[PDB]
Parts: sequence; C-alpha cells; structure tokens
Amino acid sequence: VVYSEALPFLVRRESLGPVGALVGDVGFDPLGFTEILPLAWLREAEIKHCRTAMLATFGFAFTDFWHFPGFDYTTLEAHDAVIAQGGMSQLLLWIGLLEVFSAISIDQMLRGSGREPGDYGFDPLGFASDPAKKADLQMKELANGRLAMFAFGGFVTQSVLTGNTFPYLFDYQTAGDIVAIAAQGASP
Amino acid sequence: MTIPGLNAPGLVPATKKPAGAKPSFESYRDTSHFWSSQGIMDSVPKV
Amino acid sequence: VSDMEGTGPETGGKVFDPMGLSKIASAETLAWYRAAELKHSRVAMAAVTGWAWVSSGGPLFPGYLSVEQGVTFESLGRDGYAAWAAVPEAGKFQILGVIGILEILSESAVKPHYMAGGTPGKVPLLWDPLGFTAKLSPETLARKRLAELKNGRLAMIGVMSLVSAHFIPNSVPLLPGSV
Amino acid sequence: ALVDSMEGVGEETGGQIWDPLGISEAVSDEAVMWFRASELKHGRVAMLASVGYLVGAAKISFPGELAKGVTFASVAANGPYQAWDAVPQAGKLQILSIILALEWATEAKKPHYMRGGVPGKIEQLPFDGIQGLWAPKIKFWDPLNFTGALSAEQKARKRKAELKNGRLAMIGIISFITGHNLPGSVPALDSSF
Amino acid sequence: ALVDSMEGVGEETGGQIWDPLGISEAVSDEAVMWFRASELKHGRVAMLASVGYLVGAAKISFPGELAKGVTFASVAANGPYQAWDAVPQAGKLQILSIILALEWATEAKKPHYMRGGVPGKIEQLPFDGIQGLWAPKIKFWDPLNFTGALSAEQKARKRKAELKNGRLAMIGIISFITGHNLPGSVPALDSSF
Ligand SMILES: CC(=O)O[C@H]1CC(C)(C)C(=C=C/C(C)=C/C=C/C(C)=C/C=C/C=C(C)/C=C/C=C(\C)C(=O)C[C@@]23O[C@]2(C)C[C@@H](O)CC3(C)C)[C@](C)(O)C1
Ligand code: KC2
Ligand code: KC2
Ligand SMILES: CC1=C(C#C/C(C)=C/C=C/C(C)=C/C=C/C=C(C)/C=C/C=C(C)/C=C/[C@@]23O[C@]2(C)C[C@@H](O)CC3(C)C)C(C)(C)C[C@H](O)C1
Repeated sequence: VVYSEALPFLVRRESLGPVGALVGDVGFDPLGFTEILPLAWLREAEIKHCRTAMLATFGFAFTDFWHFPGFDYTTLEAHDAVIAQGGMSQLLLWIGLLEVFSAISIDQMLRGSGREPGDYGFDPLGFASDPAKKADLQMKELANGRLAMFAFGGFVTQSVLTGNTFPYLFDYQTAGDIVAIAAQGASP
Repeated sequence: MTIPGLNAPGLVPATKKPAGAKPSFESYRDTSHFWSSQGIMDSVPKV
Repeated sequence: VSDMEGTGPETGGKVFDPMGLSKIASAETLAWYRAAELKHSRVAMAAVTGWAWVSSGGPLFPGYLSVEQGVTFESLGRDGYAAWAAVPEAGKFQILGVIGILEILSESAVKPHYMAGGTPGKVPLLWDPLGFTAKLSPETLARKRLAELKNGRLAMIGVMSLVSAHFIPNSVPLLPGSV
Repeated sequence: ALVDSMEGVGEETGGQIWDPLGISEAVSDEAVMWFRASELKHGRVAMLASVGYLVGAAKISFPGELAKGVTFASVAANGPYQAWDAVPQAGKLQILSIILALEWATEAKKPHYMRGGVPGKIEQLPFDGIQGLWAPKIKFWDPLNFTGALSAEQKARKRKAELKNGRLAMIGIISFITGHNLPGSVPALDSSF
Repeated sequence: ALVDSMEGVGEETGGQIWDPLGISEAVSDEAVMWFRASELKHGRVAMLASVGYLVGAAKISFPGELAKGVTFASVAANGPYQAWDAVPQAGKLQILSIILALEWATEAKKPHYMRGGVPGKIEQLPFDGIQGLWAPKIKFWDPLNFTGALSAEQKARKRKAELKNGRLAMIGIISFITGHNLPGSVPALDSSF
C-alpha cells in the first residue's frame, strides 16, 4: 500500500502515475484533479504558471525601482497606462503568437507526439545539457516557480493593501519595532 | 523620440512615496476593474 | 607548545604561560595563538614606528592629503589621536578597507591554512617584494623570526603605553601627559 | 537516545533520572531525543541571555556607536529590558536573520538528532556542504578548537557541566524577566534590573 | 570536467578553482564554455572602459573636434559620466553599428565556443570567409602580431594575466560608475569622477 509522501494519511491516488514519473512527485493531490484532467496537460499548465509567475514577480520588484524613460507610471497603474499607450497590445500580440505555437505543441503532445509536458527545447546556454543534471534542474525549476506563484500573489496583494513600493509592508512594520518586547498597547 | 540609451538614460529611477498608512478598502475597491461600476465600464477593449 | 618557537633566554628556554592557556590549547588552538601573536606584533611594530615618527619631529609627508576639502599632512598635527581624528573619514575607510581586503586574502589565498595545518603568519604578498630574505639559511631565518616575535612583543607593550598615556594622563613615565 | 543511557543525571537529584512526571516513560525514544536537543538549546540560549542581561544591568557597554547617532551608552542607559527596544530595527533584523540561518543550517544536517544523530551535538561548520552558499570554515562550536586538548572522559564531565549550568541559566533568565515584570517576585534584583 | 582544464585558476585563490557557490558544478560543460567566453569578453570590455574612464577623468582629450560643432574638449568638459550623453547621436550609432558587426562576425564562426571551439579565442579575422563581403584583413586581435614572438608557455602565462586583469577591470569600471552615482561609495574617486 503506497501512501502519498506529502499526506501520509491518504493513499496515493492512481492517476498520479508511477511514483516518480514526474519530478516533484510528493504525491500532493488531495483533491484528485488528475482523475478529471490528464497529467501531461496539468504539468504543462504547471510549468507555464511557474515561468510566468517567476517573470511576473521579478518584473514587479524591478518596476518598483526602475522604469524606462517613456513609461513614467508606477507598477500598479502601469497596466492601465500602457494599455492606453498601446504597449500591452504588443505584448498580447507577440505572446499570443508564441501561445498559438505552444497550444499546437500541447495538442501534439496530448495526441501522442512524444513531447514531454513542458519541454520546449529552450536551452541556448547549454544548462542541463548533461542528462545527469537535467532532472535536478527540472526539480529546481519547479520549486522556484511554485515559490514564485506565492511570491507574486503576496507582492500584488500586499502592494495594493499597503501602498508601499518595494517591501509591501505597512508603515508600522517598516518604521516601528517588529521585534519589540516591552508591552504593546491597542494599535501597532 | 527618446531612444532608451542613445539620447536618454537607460533605466530611470522610479518615483516613490516614503511609507504611508494603509489605504481604506473602499479606496481601491471602488477603483478596481472588477469590483467597481466605473472600473467595469473602463475594463473594456479599445480600437 | 614547547616546540613552537618564540622561547628564548628571556624566559629561560621555557615557555611563558603562567595561566596555563597552553594546556587547554590543541594544535589548531596553538596555531591560532601564534598567528594572532604574529599579527599583533607586526601591527604594533608598525604602529609604534609611525607614532614615534609623527610625534617625535621627523619630516612628515610633503604636499596635500586632500586638495579639495583642504586637509594637509602638516595641518593634521603631530598628536597621533588628533591626527587620526582629523584625517578624512574617506581616508580612514580606505585604510580599513584595504587592510580588510589584505586580511581576507591572507585567510583564503594561502590555501594550506595556518589553522588547518599551515604556517602561522604567512601573508604571501605582503613580504619581501625585493627578495632580501631569499638566500638566508633556515638557521638565520629562524633567528630572524624569533627577532620578529621579540621586537613585536615589545612594540605591543609600547603602543599600549602610548594609548595609556593618552587616555589615563600621566600614566607611563617617559611619555608627556598629553600623549 | 534512551533516558537510561543519556547524561544529565546529576548528584543534585540523587544519581537518578529526575523525571517526577511520567514523561520519559510515556513518550517514545525519538521524543526523548527531541527533548534532549531542546534542553541543550534552552540551556545554551539561557546561558548567553543571562550573561548578557547581567552585563546590561551592570551597564558595561562597548566604546563606540551602535548606529550613527545611537550610542551603546544611549541604548543601555534606560536598562537591560528596554535596551532591546532601544536598538534600531535593522540591527536586530540582522541578528534574527543570522539566527534564522544558523537554525536552518543546523536543522538541515542529515544525521538529525531525531533520526540517528547525537541530540545536542550541533554540527560544526553548519554552512558547509551547501550548494549555492559559501562561508569560511569557522566552526560554530569551538572555532579555536579548545576541545581538542580534552579526553573523552573529560569531555563527558564537561558535557555534564554544560547541562547543569544551562538549567541554572534557564532558571536565572526567567528570574530576571519575572523580577522585571512583577517587582518583588525575584529578590536580589535591585532597581538596575 | 571542462572547468578543471582552464588558465583562470590563480594562486590568489590557492591552487584551486574559485567556485564558492558551485555555479560551474551545477551546469553542464556547454554552459562552462559560454561562461569562459562571456567572462573574457566582460573582462576585456571592462579594461577598455576602465582606461577610457580614467582618461576622461583626467580631462585628457584629442586635439580636434568630435563633430563639426562640438570639440573633443567641449564634450569631455562635464566629465566621463556625462560624456557619453553629450556625444552626438550619429557617433553613438556608429560605435554601436561597428560593435554589432564585430559581435556578429565573431559569433558567426562555425567552430564557435559553445559547440566545439576554444572559448575566448575570438577568430582573429571575423569578417574573412564571409561570401560577398569584403574586409581589409586587419585581424581583430594582434593586428600587428605581437603574440607571434611569444612561446606557448609565455602566451599561457599572458592568458592568465589577461583573466586577472579583466576581472580587476570588471571591478574597477563598476567602482568608477558606482562612485559617481553614490558619492563616497568608492572613496578613492574624487568629485571630478
Ligand atoms: C620607564 C618607562 O616607562 O619607559 C617607557 C618609555 C618607552 C621605553 C619608550 C616605552 C616604549 C615603547 C617601546 C620601547 C616600543 C618598542 C617598539 C618596537 C620594538 C618596534 C619595532 C618596530 C620594528 C619594525 C618596524 C621593523 C621592520 C623591519 C623590517 C621591514 C625587516 O625586518 C626587513 C628586513 O630585516 C629583514 C627581515 C631581513 C634583512 O635581510 C633586512 C631587511 C631590511 C630586508 C614604554 C613601554 O612606554 C616604557
Ligand atoms: C548578529 C550579529 C551581526 C552580524 C553577524 C552582522 C554582520 C554585518 C555585516 C556582515 C559582514 C555587515 C556588512 C553589517 C553591516 C552593518 N551592521 Mg551588522 N551584524 C550584526 C549585528 C548588528 C547589529 C545589532 C547592528 C548592526 C548594524 C549594522 C550597520 C549599521 C548601520 C548604521 O550605522 O545605521 C551596518 C552597516 C547596526 C544597524 O543596523 O543600526 C541601524 C546595528 O544596530 N549589525 N553587519
Ligand atoms: C569605432 C567607431 C567608429 C567607426 C569605425 C567609424 C567609421 C567611420 C567611417 C568609416 C568607415 C566614416 C567614413 C565615418 C565618418 C564620420 N564619423 Mg565615424 N566612426 C566611428 C565612431 C564615430 C563617432 C563616435 C563619431 C563619428 C563621427 C563621424 C563623422 C562626423 C560628422 C560630423 O562632423 O558631424 C563622420 C563624417 C561623429 C558624428 O557622428 O558626428 C555627428 C562622431 O561623434 N564616428 N566614421
Ligand atoms: C516564457 C513563457 C511565456 C511568457 C511570457 C511573458 C509574460 C513574457 C513577457 C515579456 C515582456 C514583458 C517583454 C517586454 C518587452 C518590451 C519591449 C521590447 C519594449 C519596447 C518599447 C518600445 C519600442 C518603446 C517605448 C517608448 O517609450 C519609448 C522608448 C519612447 C516613448 O516616446 C514612448 C514609447 C512607447 C514609444 C509564455 C509564452 C506565456 C508561456 C511559455 O510556456 C513560457
């Protein structure tokens, strides 16, 4: 009897596949989406979300500090401002070309071409060319991206909630004492 | 125009406010694209 | 510790360690003790020589120290502590930073480390660029290393006498009350 | 591992495992290892804390500036308890950052104190063998290698001394905190505390 | 490993590879070739920039005019930092176009460095072998063939010197720019630069 290594009180499901066909298989699937959707589709979505979240959190943090001379907008209003300007239309156009090609690849992979879940073959610099390092780098990619999703969510939500630029921390957290030991009052 | 790097700076420092109180929930919900009437009316394509 | 050099006729051929700090010292601890002794001795030798030259009346550096900001070698004065107070903070930071870079190079670049089975006090770049102590035999080189240790121990006591005269006034004789 | 083989049984409690409650009997072996690791952590933390609190109460402070415009005397003048609040936020942020690094590194070593490691024996060079991280090989414990000049029996005796000093240190630091909070709870603590 | 067979190892880090974070250990060999090529390109660009920035800081300039209205002294007057901004647009475009030609011709060599060729050994004649394109055969590096007089061991020692000087200039030029940006960040730079 195989128990999920992330939830040892649940039996592995079945649709998750052999234990370890996918880097990161810690058997984390309490809600059993693998029964409804195919694992290859789900993993392609996973890596797409990972990569997009990575780029998004880095771009948010970067735009909090630096912007190009033309774009004089803050990170929150940049979306509206550059839709009005027209740049986001260009991003949508080019990412849509790339995404049409990507969707063709997902169709082929699901119909049985042989392509892996998120293997676009993008490897110019030669990272992970050695097969020994490839699985470890896939696992590192997944770990970093799954962290980056929460990173970007916290970035945006705390940014709007606080109104502060980089740290996304309230004024009392930034200025006052977050490691105090003398008895506090009613407000921070 | 301003070619970034040739006839202008490259990356330009952003304008920032030095900390501040929490904006009220109704301050940004009433301007959000999905939970504001005017925000919804402005969250449409253009051509 | 008995086979670590630094002993001489001044102790009587025996190790001077009354408090017994050598008993609780391993090979690595003893190497650390010798490395710290060598570094402190060298620093104190340089410090005493500089302070004596500056305060005694020797011909100090000509020219300006900072053309802009108008600080001059003559203007800094001959009191050592006042001179180190009046030298620019940029100059102080620069001296400290270069010393730090040299310390980190001494720690890392000398790969057989003095703690991990190496020679204590073997800062590789900062020694004999002109090759003077190149043809000396091991016997005279050991004699000169013992000379380094002895002279620098005296120099440490000298510089502490100087700062004691500056802080606790009229403390050490043969040091005028000011400094 | 098991309480019979573990150290710490002193003379103060009659050459016997001092477990008035049935905690050791009720719990399993790896729970005992966790308790021993936590006991040593508490004793060491409290030893450092007690010495630092006594220094702060005595008002002995380094000659210089804790921060530009903030002197060690300035933060220490009000007392030991208030000095931590008087410290600027960035300094104790750095302290808690390095403590986070130390704790995570010590926990990341694979022969874990719960899973076949000596409980209380913190791995020296905790930042070694970690990819994407380089630190100088300065041992966490005994960087000067003081314990190298000790025998196994002497080291066991000094481990017993460690435990029996750490327990006193926990008692003392809680005494200091309780005396400051509720005055009169702990006598021998004058207004300086 | 390809990282074990290069000239960049220097006694300044002992007789051992300087990879504190294991970046070279976490990548395949092709990325190591790319790393060496980019390292040497960065180093060389950095030393060009460092000596140029020192020359600009000294207010040294050619006798003549960089355009028909600007003087070399005039465009150098403000300082090295604003000198590039004050350069005329067409000159900047021409520098960028010739650098484009160089880094396209050097890239378009089929032995390459990522795919089975010496990293950092830019092909001495980038624009030769290009069909329907003509260049005067001024070989890019050693146009007057200094290194021909050297033996193999001599040029190996000088390749080590190249790596050392390129890394030092990598530090130095950024020191110049950072000192200009943050005053006092690099105290060795006066207000002139
Ligand atoms: C009664 C009373 O209270 O008195 C007071 C007053 C009094 C006595 C003044 C006091 C004091 C202070 C004192 C006495 C301080 C002493 C300081 C001292 C002893 C300072 C040494 C420096 C050595 C240096 C810089 C050597 C460099 C040497 C070098 C660079 C070399 O060795 C190089 C080289 O040689 C080699 C290795 C190889 C050879 O081929 C030749 C060469 C050149 C190539 C006290 C303590 O306050 C007490
Ligand atoms: C756990 C121990 C500890 C370690 C290992 C450690 C290491 C490093 C390193 C690494 C090599 C650097 C480079 C560095 C730098 C600075 N540290 Mg720091 N530090 C530690 C502790 C404290 C405390 C308690 C304070 C403090 C501070 C500063 C300031 C002052 C800035 C200022 O003048 O405002 C600067 C620049 C003070 C502060 O932030 O004051 C607002 C302050 O109170 N640090 N610190
Ligand atoms: C290494 C880089 C480089 C190369 C290889 C290169 C080659 C050639 C060739 C041959 C192939 C010709 C025929 C040519 C001609 C002119 N160059 Mg040019 N040039 C380079 C760099 C610069 C810079 C930095 C500037 C510049 C300029 C001019 C002007 C002045 C016009 C004037 O008087 O306004 C004229 C006529 C200046 C400029 O653009 O001035 C507006 C200016 O600042 N060039 N340049
Ligand atoms: C990687 C990946 C994916 C992804 C992705 C993502 C989100 C990528 C995002 C990329 C991004 C965000 C790229 C921005 C570029 C910006 C440029 C070039 C700006 C030009 C700007 C120009 C030409 C001009 C600007 C001006 O201001 C100037 C200088 C002068 C002013 O007068 C006004 C104007 C406006 C004219 C998929 C496809 C979704 C799935 C796949 O699985 C994995």
